[PDB]
Amino acid sequence: QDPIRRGDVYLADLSPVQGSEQGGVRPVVIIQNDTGNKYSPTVIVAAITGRINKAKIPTHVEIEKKKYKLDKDSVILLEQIRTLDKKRLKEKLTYLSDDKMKEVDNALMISLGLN
Amino acid sequence: HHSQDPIRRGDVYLADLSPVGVRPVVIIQNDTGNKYSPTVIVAAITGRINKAKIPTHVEIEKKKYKLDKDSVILLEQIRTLDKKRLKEKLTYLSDDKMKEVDNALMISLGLNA
Amino acid sequence: QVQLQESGGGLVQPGGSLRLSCAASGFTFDNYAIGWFRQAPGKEREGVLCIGSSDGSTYYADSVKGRFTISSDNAKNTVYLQMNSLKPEDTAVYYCAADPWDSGYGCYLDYDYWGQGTQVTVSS
Amino acid sequence: VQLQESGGGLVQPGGSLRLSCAASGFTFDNYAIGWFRQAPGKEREGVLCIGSSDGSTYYADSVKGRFTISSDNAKNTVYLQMNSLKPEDTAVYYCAADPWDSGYGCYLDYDYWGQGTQVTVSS
Repeated sequence: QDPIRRGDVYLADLSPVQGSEQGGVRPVVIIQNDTGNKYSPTVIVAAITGRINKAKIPTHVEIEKKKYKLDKDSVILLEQIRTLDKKRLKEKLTYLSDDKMKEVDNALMISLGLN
Repeated sequence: HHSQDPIRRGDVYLADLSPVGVRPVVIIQNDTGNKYSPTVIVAAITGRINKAKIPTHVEIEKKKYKLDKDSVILLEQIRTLDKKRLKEKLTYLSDDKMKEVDNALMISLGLNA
Repeated sequence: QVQLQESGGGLVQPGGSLRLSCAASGFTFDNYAIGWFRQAPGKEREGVLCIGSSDGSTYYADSVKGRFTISSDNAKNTVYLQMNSLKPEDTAVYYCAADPWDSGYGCYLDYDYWGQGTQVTVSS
Repeated sequence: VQLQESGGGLVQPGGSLRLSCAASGFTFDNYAIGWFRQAPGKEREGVLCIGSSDGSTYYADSVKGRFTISSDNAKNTVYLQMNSLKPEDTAVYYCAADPWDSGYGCYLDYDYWGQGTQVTVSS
């Protein structure tokens, strides 16, 4: 099937002991390199929150509800990063634009002190 | 007394990672967040292997870093942790070793040009 | 919704003290990020004392460390900026700001709520 | 040996071989497994490699659709089924295995390496 691609936006089961526990299925962005995304059992993701619609700290990237088929105008939290078993990935909502992915890269560099 | 010395990028802490624990981890988040944020970002350290197996791995030797055995930093295994989960500071990485972690983190996260 | 209002500014002599209050016309500062800013004519607005999460650490501008501290009342509807050892460089309009997203740290790039500002003037 | 390859030989372009990889003292259960080949004068190359069974198999570009891997139920043997062999495939083939199966692709390092078996494609 279609490879998980860096920059894709997925619904992901973040519920601890996920199975089908609660409403812990939230949008995330794939930030892992595409070689791991193709062969690894795991991916690395950044959280997306609708709790805010405006960047509050330098690790935030805003994303529009309409273009990216979200339930709210949201923010990518590059300070909230986690490695995820691929079995926790549900549906693929969309993918970020190349310009939007560049904002994510820059915020990732800030977040992890990579300059 | 809880040491007010600030958490720094490259520090090696013992951390409570349950659930998927207490294991060593490397702080990889920027030092401004490390000073003020409720959370840090860490990469896992494992003694299950003693040699880099994939390009996201960085080896660290037991004696230099006060480890129970030769270990590997897994830059494919990243997690954001509440600071409460950090226990004791074990040690911190050399400048060259940290440069290797940066490189493996750029590979892991697809940031290299 | 809410509307923040600063008070307690005014004129003080060098070395003097001043307590600014930031009162919330609607909410309590529970689980709210809180920032204190100042803006002097000709100068850029400057974050002076900012709290994101209570599980984080307070940010202080270098120039105010040791002199400015924050505290809140019992009702948690009032936060105070205690300003001691005031200097002529501290003259400015002072603003409080708050935001419901209390998962960050430092002075935020954006706050949902701002005050109108209160003037602080340190003159001899 | 602890890893021994077999099942290689000569075959004409288009033929098939099934290389064996026998484990002694341990089973392949939850092991990363890699098949590698080394041509004359060229550096050893990864051909088909499995890290985690929850990940995906890596194939060298030339070998996808021709080479597949399988186990021996008892998991004491691993097989490289090599179909549609081309002269480019002439080399010594090795199997390698590692107890750490949380990775993916061909590992930079394997704890256990076989001795090698010769494969030649020509007619």
